[PDB]
Amino acid sequence: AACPSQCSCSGTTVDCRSKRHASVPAGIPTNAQILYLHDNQITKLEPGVFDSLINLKELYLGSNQLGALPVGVFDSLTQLTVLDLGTNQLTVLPSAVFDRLVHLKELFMCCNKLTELPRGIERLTHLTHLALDQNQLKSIPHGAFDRLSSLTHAYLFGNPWDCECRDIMYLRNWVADHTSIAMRWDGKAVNDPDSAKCAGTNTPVRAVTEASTSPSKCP
Ligand SMILES: CC(=O)N[C@@H]1[C@@H](O)[C@H](O[C@@H]2O[C@H](CO)[C@H](O)[C@H](O)[C@H]2O[C@@H]2O[C@@H](C)[C@@H](O)[C@@H](O)[C@@H]2O)[C@@H](CO)O[C@@H]1O
Repeated sequence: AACPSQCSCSGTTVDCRSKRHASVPAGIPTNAQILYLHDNQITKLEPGVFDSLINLKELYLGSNQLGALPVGVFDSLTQLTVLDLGTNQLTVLPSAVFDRLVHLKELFMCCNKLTELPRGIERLTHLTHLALDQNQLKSIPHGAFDRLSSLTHAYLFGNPWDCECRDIMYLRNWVADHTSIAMRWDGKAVNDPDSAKCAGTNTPVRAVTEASTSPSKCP
């Protein structure tokens, strides 16, 4: 199998994990279906880097040093079912970055510096797994999970949820109403609807009473 240096390839799998890559390898085989780039030292993605990988189904970019995604970086990846961006340095994502990714089933974004739910995620109707843990989220916009009707795993822990602000009630009610899909991480997925906790009080978000919140406490 054609294969870049410091990767191992078999079939349509290109495995470049844990090989000290400082950049995405050149010449990634265009027939690739699974691409492991996780646990490297990749500090950026060049615009258009994945444009040729039209058959790609799974892309793992976790545990790198990414601070941004190029506009349209995943647009060619219409067959993509798994995307892992966890453990990077992402702050804000391009608004349209998920617009062509309706086939996506698993989207992992823990352990970044996200302060809002990225735009577009609410339209990814096929998601079964969505990981937002250990970011800087304070709330979830009203209705944002309403069409994610296939979800089985939602990771929301490790965020400083602002339980004083009335905007938290959407998430409060959502967690309360979907207890079976709220997951914590004990080195594995463990169902725990108390795992999303209020900033400061470290009380469960789902237990928050409407009356304890206020629409005047929403910076
Ligand atoms: C290629 C691959 O499978 N990578 C996985 C990676 O996604 C895992 O990260 C965990 O993902 C889940 C969602 O499925 C939760 O978001 C976990 O919090 C997350 O783990 C976090 O990152 C890892 C690297 C550790 O630091 C962990 O302690 C954090 O909570 C990891 C889990 O080990 O396996 C992979 O590398």
